[PDB]
Amino acid sequence: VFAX
Repeated sequence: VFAX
């Protein structure tokens, strides 16, 4: 995932 990308988170941020």
